[PDB]
Amino acid sequence: TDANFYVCPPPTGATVVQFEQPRRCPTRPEGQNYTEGIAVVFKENIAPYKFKATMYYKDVTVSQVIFEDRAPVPFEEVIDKINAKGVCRSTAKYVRNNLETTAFHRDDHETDMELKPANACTRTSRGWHTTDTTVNCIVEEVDARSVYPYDEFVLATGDFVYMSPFYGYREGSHTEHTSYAADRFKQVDGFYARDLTTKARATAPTTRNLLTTPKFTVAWDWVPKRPSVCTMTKWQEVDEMLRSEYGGSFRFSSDAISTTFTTNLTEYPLSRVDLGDCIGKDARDAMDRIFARRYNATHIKVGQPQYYLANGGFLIAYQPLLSNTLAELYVREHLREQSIEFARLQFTYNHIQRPVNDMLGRVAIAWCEEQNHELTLWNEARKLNPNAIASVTVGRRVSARMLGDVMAVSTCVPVAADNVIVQNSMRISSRPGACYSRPLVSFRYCDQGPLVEGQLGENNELRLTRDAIEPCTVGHRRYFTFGGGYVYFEEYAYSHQLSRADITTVSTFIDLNITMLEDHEFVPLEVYTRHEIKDSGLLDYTEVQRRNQLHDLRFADIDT
Amino acid sequence: TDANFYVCPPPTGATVVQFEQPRRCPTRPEGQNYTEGIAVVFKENIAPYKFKATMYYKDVTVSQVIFEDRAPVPFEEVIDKINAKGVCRSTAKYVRNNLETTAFHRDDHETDMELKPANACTRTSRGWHTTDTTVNCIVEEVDARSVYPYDEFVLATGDFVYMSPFYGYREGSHTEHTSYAADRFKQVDGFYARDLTTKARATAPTTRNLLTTPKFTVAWDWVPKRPSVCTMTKWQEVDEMLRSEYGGSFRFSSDAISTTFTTNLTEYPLSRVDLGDCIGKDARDAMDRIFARRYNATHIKVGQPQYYLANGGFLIAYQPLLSNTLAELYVREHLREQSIEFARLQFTYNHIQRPVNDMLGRVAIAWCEEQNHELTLWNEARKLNPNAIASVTVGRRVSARMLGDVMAVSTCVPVAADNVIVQNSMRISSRPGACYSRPLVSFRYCDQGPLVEGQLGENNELRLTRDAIEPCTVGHRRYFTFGGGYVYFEEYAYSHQLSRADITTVSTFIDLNITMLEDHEFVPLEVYTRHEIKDSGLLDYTEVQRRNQLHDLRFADIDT
Amino acid sequence: TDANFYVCPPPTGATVVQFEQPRRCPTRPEGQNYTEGIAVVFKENIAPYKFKATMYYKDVTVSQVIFEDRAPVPFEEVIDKINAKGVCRSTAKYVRNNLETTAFHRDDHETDMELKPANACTRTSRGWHTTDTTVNCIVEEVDARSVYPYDEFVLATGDFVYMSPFYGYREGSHTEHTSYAADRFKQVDGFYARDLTTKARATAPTTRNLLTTPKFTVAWDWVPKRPSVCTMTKWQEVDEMLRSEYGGSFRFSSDAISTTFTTNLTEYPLSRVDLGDCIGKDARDAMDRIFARRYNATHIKVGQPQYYLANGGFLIAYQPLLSNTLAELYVREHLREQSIEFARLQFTYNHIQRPVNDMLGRVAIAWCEEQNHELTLWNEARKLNPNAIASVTVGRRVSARMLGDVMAVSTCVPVAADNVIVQNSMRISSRPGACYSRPLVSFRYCDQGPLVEGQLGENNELRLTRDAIEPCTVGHRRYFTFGGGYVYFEEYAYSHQLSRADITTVSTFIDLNITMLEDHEFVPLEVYTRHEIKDSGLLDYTEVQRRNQLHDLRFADIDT
Ligand SMILES: *[C@@H]1O[C@H](CO)[C@@H](O[C@@H]2O[C@H](CO)[C@@H](O[C@@H]3O[C@H](CO)[C@@H](O)[C@H](O)[C@@H]3O)[C@H](O)[C@H]2NC(C)=O)[C@H](O)[C@H]1NC(C)=O
Ligand SMILES: *[C@@H]1O[C@H](CO)[C@@H](O[C@@H]2O[C@H](CO)[C@@H](O[C@@H]3O[C@H](CO)[C@@H](O)[C@H](O)[C@@H]3O)[C@H](O)[C@H]2NC(C)=O)[C@H](O)[C@H]1NC(C)=O
Ligand SMILES: *[C@@H]1O[C@H](CO)[C@@H](O[C@@H]2O[C@H](CO)[C@@H](O[C@@H]3O[C@H](CO)[C@@H](O)[C@H](O)[C@@H]3O)[C@H](O)[C@H]2NC(C)=O)[C@H](O)[C@H]1NC(C)=O
Ligand SMILES: *[C@@H]1O[C@H](CO)[C@@H](O[C@@H]2O[C@H](CO)[C@@H](O)[C@H](O)[C@H]2NC(C)=O)[C@H](O)[C@H]1NC(C)=O
Ligand SMILES: *[C@@H]1O[C@H](CO)[C@@H](O[C@@H]2O[C@H](CO)[C@@H](O)[C@H](O)[C@H]2NC(C)=O)[C@H](O)[C@H]1NC(C)=O
Ligand SMILES: *[C@@H]1O[C@H](CO)[C@@H](O[C@@H]2O[C@H](CO)[C@@H](O)[C@H](O)[C@H]2NC(C)=O)[C@H](O)[C@H]1NC(C)=O
Ligand SMILES: *[C@@H]1O[C@H](CO)[C@@H](O)[C@H](O)[C@H]1NC(C)=O
Ligand SMILES: *[C@@H]1O[C@H](CO)[C@@H](O)[C@H](O)[C@H]1NC(C)=O
Ligand SMILES: *[C@@H]1O[C@H](CO)[C@@H](O)[C@H](O)[C@H]1NC(C)=O
Ligand SMILES: *[C@@H]1O[C@H](CO)[C@@H](O)[C@H](O)[C@H]1NC(C)=O
Ligand SMILES: *[C@@H]1O[C@H](CO)[C@@H](O)[C@H](O)[C@H]1NC(C)=O
Ligand SMILES: *[C@@H]1O[C@H](CO)[C@@H](O)[C@H](O)[C@H]1NC(C)=O
Repeated sequence: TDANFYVCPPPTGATVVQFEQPRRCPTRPEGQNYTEGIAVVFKENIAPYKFKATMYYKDVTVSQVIFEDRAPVPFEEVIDKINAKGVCRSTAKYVRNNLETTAFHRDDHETDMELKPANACTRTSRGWHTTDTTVNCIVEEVDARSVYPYDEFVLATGDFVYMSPFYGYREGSHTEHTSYAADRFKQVDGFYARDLTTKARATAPTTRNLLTTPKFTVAWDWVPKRPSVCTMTKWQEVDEMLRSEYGGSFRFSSDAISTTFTTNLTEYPLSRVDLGDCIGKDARDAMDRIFARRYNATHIKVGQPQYYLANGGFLIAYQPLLSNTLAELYVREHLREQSIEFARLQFTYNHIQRPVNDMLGRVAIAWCEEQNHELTLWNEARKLNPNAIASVTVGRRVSARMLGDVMAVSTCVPVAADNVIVQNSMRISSRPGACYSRPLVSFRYCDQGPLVEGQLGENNELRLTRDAIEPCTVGHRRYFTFGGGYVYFEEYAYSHQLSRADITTVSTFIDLNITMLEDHEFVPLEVYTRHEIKDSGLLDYTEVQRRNQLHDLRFADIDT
Repeated sequence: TDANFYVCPPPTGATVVQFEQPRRCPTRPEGQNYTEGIAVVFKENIAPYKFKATMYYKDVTVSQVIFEDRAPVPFEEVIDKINAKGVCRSTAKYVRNNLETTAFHRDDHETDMELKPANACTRTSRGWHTTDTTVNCIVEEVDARSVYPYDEFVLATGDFVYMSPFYGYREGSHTEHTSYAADRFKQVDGFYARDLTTKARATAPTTRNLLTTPKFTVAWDWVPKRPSVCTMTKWQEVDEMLRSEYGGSFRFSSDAISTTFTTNLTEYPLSRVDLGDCIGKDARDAMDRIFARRYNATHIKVGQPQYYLANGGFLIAYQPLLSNTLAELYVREHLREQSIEFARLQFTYNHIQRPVNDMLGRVAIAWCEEQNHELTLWNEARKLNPNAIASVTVGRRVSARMLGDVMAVSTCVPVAADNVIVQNSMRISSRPGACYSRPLVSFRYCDQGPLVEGQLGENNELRLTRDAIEPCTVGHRRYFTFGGGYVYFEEYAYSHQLSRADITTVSTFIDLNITMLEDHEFVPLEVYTRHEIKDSGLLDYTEVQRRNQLHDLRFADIDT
Repeated sequence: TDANFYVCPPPTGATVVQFEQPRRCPTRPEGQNYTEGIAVVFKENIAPYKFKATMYYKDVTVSQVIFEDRAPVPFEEVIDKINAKGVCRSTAKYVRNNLETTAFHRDDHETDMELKPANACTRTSRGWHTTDTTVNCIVEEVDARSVYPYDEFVLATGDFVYMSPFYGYREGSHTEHTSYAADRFKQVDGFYARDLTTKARATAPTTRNLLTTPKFTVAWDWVPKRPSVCTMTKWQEVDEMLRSEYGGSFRFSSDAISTTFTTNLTEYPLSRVDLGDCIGKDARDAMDRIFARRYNATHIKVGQPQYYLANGGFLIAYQPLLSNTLAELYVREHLREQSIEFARLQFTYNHIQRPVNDMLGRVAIAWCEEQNHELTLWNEARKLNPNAIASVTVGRRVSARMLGDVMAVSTCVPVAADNVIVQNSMRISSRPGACYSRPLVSFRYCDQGPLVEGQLGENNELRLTRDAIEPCTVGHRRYFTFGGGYVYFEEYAYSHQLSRADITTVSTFIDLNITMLEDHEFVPLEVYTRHEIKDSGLLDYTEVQRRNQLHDLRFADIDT
């Protein structure tokens, strides 16, 4: 099948997903009162409120012989020139040398400028502009999001707006927080919106909020208030979890969680709050579902479900258990002492608790050791190729990059293969011997959209920048993934296209039945006379670690 | 033990091995009619036909003050001058400025040139040449291979010959395909071959084929026709496979396959073809072998073996099964409804099928999750060090590099440690402060062969190019693997050799009993006065990610 | 919790830890007699003798317009000027032009110089010096270590001293080995030590040894002799090990060992030496502990413990076992042949041994396959980030680097977060457009210690060199780990600090519930006019593999 191509834009940081790090596993099993049981960890219900905002700004530039800046759009212009007439004021106000100054579009007098779409293809971020000195008025319907505090919201651009999205002068608004004074905010009633693409005007009115930042103006529809919801959300249904008591604090460890939770040895009184009814059915029902799936025929339930507030804000709805084999030991000792309630007999018999502590202790330590093995390997992989790691973790193709020690993540735009065309030659005509490293591509986001240039990335990815150039060599032979197959190139010229089934795939880790042959180093004779480099394929880790050494030597030759 | 050294040449791409990529694992178990069973996936019997070909070409060059090219050897020269007299014509024909031109050897008149071996050590690719203007006639007995279509064959050099290896004017040849006209091909009958190493005219004649390409001439013995064989070959014996029905198509998943197969819900009528007897014994016998190994005491066979043609060309000889615990559920419900044949009772009871769908669903999803986890880690490792990844996958030391999105593979020549000698110093006398990074070595492929220079690579690998230079520091202390031990160097000078047992080994992932001590930086005093860089060992990933940053800054200083 | 920071100094190589490499797993199970049993592998008791030595040297330099070298401190100066008066001789003797020459401190006459601590903060390696021409007398109480041979000891600087630490003229000394003549060594009796920090002086005298090297003088207290101890030390308690006989040699394989051991098919007569009692209690007791933990209810002991001397110096105290299911097969055949002693019945019935050979064979091969998969991934990770890999392997934060094919290991100095202060801006004032890549930090090892400059590393690591510069862009937004949270920077200026819980954590490998949004590329307009690079975050693997390509192209433009 012809897989769809993807054009991943660089994330701006609106969504920064941090990723876990290794732990200090115990050298020997020291935690006392070890036990096994089911658990349903609940995360703080952040309640992400997503809405579509609208930014307004004007890019000012100077063409002398140098100075370029961005300015916001005043409220009267948004509500009258843009909202009603669908045009932008030619002039704009900015600051130069700490002095306010007025700007004129292409040294022309004040006139109205019509806003037109930035791209013909349909996109979530519609976008508009007046120009393709220069004062380009820009309007963009970017996305936005808020969280449980609802005190601030982040736009798609990544900049944070220090004001509640529900803020407003109407009743029931989030007036409790606003970092900007009244002169920088305004709310309009009976506001009618009109899409600049169609210009048909809204059918009914809806109050709209407006905010002016030092660099741009923002606006968004004002919803009254999202009704309250349960403060806890099921994060992960732990199929197997072990509780360990050490240092006056419980320690919950599991195989699929990759993290140890610490509590205070006391159950949270969930019955004293309304959450006892919300989580009372979300956790208890899940507990029985997990128990009836694999523990009904091998374990026995011990006591009622226990809720613990772990460090970091997580709530664990633990359910202690014990294997049937261990149950026989407890009942036998109970009969011996009697010469049944496992909730009380648990941990009472020290001679019975000591062996299980080591048995479960090794398992807990084993998980910690292997988890650290995967975490460190996974962490290094993130720094290597965050796109592949981010895509597999989120379950879908996604764009990502390292913003220091945290990962910024943002969805990619899929484009059908019918609109992607690979150029017949990757040789650059403006620089002999310095042609591109990957095939060039020309595509369009949609059938009616224009043809935008680009470059072929890794795993059907499309890059908007054709900057992947290299001192291109002689004897070049490379295969690049293109759709549901590969595009073969030779001597930096398109040779032909082949399907995915035309190449021997080593699918299983071990496949030693390869019909190999001793390759002969048939290199062109120009390598000995013209002294031009020969093809070496994608650089090896030791090669990049070696090429940079030559670079340092080259710099040394210059410093000398 | 003194392990053998290896000299891995760069593969030319004759054998390209694409490698699996991650999948879209289901978020929840949605596939219906889940079941467990044995399976023997069959790949199309490509039938690789390997034979030794022989290339003939002449390297033409000009000595003005510039122009070099390769030309083929005409047929009359191969069959008369080279085959009988064992000599090459001094003159050759090429093309310049779109005009055919003749070339003379060292501006001398036409004469006969004897072909001599290119190397003394016995190698599979024997090779011969006349010279060590200049017209060097070359003859090489490179390897070749063909596949199922038999319409083309690839030489060891990597270039493809668009003609069937069995092609010829004789009866029973593969005349159905040939991309070259009759003027470029010729077949000789009663041809006698004589090895230029011994001039031993053949004792028994064998017809020989000949082809002339735009760059070189090829020749090879013509075999009549390889007899037909079974069209399917056992690719992998799946010890545990799960079949899932979804979207009107089955889905076969396993733990060791790392790939999901899709079919058309209908068994291929294998009994209608001769393959029913070939696979009827190769698959059925393997099915019983796997079942009698681990499933005889815990599972029961359900129905006869089922053959399905999966997407991509694979044929899966599935054998549905079910655990004995699940069998009790089916028979119990059968007796309830009756108030036996599991092939008909399977999937009939929805209440019994629902829990197993979730049970096996997690297992299927678990395999997909971990497989994707390993695939990306493995794929990232391939781009890091394909030699180690290619060697472990194929089960033997192997050369490899990435030709874009596909990996080229070729064997390595093993050389005994007795013939490898490490130089007593890595300091370069032609460049102060810029000495090599790894030890230099001098070796010979054969005991009687000449001593060829080289450099020490990673894991006893021998590199023919001594280009691993770096700005060499002071206070250098490094260990390099050499044979069955290590070669210790100090201040870029050979210090001594130590065995593998002379260094503390971390054989178990976790080994915290290391007798460490707080190292003190006893850097030489010349670092503060001479300002020379101090030893830093092999560059850390963050260091290579930091050193390049300095390069751009250095370039910025130049662009200023 | 606010984790502690760490300042990791570069290891000098005093402790080198080689790490296992991939193996040649069998293609099919060929080993005969595969059995399953417990084992306790013993390593040679290296007996690391750690002691604190003391180096004495003087750094000589010339201030003309160039010549610098290090010289040792004579014995009379150490025992009289430094030991008694606590001062160093201003003059020193060095070699120049192959001629001994005298050096004076700052072209002054002969005078006494007082030794003062190098750092006010308390450290294990105290250190002292006279100066902060120039003759700086230095005294450092570095660490040292010796091993089983006790013929040589290595200092914290990594330099080896070819003399036994127990060497001396007194009775019971290790006079059997000394690579330095009498003129380079001296032992003082009744020596009184006085700490230069407090000129306290000794109350109880202790003999002190002294040795002079070509570059420095060493001294250390002479202990009579460490009494002998058991020659074997428990290295790893194997919970599951399989023995396989092949090629006239046993082959031991396990899951957690990652290495196959080869023996000579004959048990070592441990009862003939005293080790039969030391290991007789250490191995047998451990064997019963492992057996009583998991194998008591499923396996049966076969024969007495067997000790084998494996290749590499390891001793394996194997204990053959067999599952109860296999026991029934043996006893059943025994009864059939009778028409019990498992030690003699084992391997006697070939028909019973053949199936178990394949069963255990796949398990042994499976471990070898997965172990090789992890080894290469782990080895490739070591070359990427040895610090993270070294820390997890040793169980604690540790400094490490690659000294070629071996890894150097050393500890790190922990510093509390209270003494670490992050600078409010990472912008370099001496180089516009080339500001640092990571936040700068100022800290002190202790409260009373001085404030030393530094840079923030990865995972709370503190680097002493502020050389992590890069061409700093615009639109920069990065998060760096700092203590128990993150430090957010924008436009290379300190914005604010946030806790670890303020960022969404992807803890479980699969977390697809991310409240993602399509980020919009809001880039400053100066990118189009000033042509200044935009923020790209930490370089991707494909980016470093691409940025370096531009470097070669840039050099090609210089070479042109
Ligand atoms: C486990 O129990 C301990 C002890 O009760 C908890 O620590 C306590 O946490 C409370 C808040 O829940 C802290 O109160 C606050 O502290 C500071 C002043 O220290 C101030 O911001 C507020 O006015 C308020 O009083 C309290 O100080 C703290 N006590 C101690 C001794 O640490 C801890 O949170 C519990 N942990 C879990 C995971 O439940
Ligand atoms: C599952 O069944 C479907 C439907 O029968 C199979 O798709 C069909 O595959 C045949 C070849 O086996 C296609 O016929 C060929 O198609 C093209 C024109 O479309 C042309 O090259 C030939 O003249 C020939 O007719 C057929 O079009 C195609 N039908 C559809 C609807 O896709 C499919 O291959 C089966 N898959 C498996 C894994 O068995
Ligand atoms: C397995 O058995 C073989 C054969 O007995 C052992 O090899 C032998 O090892 C001894 C030392 O234990 C070698 O003796 C020494 O050899 C050299 C001269 O070759 C010299 O240094 C000494 O004078 C001494 O004689 C002996 O040569 C060697 N024999 C052979 C045939 O290689 C082997 O060590 C045993 N392996 C294990 C793991 O126990
Ligand atoms: C392990 O659990 C036992 C049983 O719950 C704990 O012993 C009890 O501790 C409570 C206080 O936590 C006392 O009131 C009881 O008298 C103790 N005994 C019994 C029989 O309940 C024990 O403290 C736990 N061990 C550790 C190390 O935390
Ligand atoms: C799961 O398997 C059942 C049983 O084979 C399928 O239901 C039968 O489908 C056949 C045609 O394939 C019909 O003739 C039968 O009447 C169906 N019912 C029974 C009781 O046999 C069912 O379609 C499969 N489920 C899915 C989702 O594909
Ligand atoms: C597997 O073990 C059996 C039993 O120890 C070995 O068979 C014995 O071999 C010895 C010599 O090594 C003979 O003296 C005995 O007569 C053999 N039989 C018995 C019952 O002890 C057998 O050699 C081993 N197999 C392999 C392949 O090493
Ligand atoms: C759980 O086990 C009980 C006791 O054997 C049994 O009655 C019940 O049906 C089982 N439930 C499931 C869902 O298997
Ligand atoms: C190819 O596979 C077959 C089994 O299908 C096996 O017997 C043979 O050894 C394999 N070839 C190689 C070279 O490993
Ligand atoms: C398989 O199981 C059957 C039924 O118990 C038994 O008769 C037969 O011997 C078993 N075969 C093997 C190879 O274990
Ligand atoms: C060394 O190993 C022993 C067991 O053999 C253990 O008790 C000890 O703690 C270990 N030492 C260190 C420093 O980890
Ligand atoms: C080991 O098993 C035996 C036999 O069932 C039993 O008597 C003994 O108590 C068990 N020992 C332990 C420590 O579980
Ligand atoms: C978020 O999690 C809920 C269950 O808590 C699930 O129903 C929903 O599909 C998840 N969202 C996504 C986008 O996967």
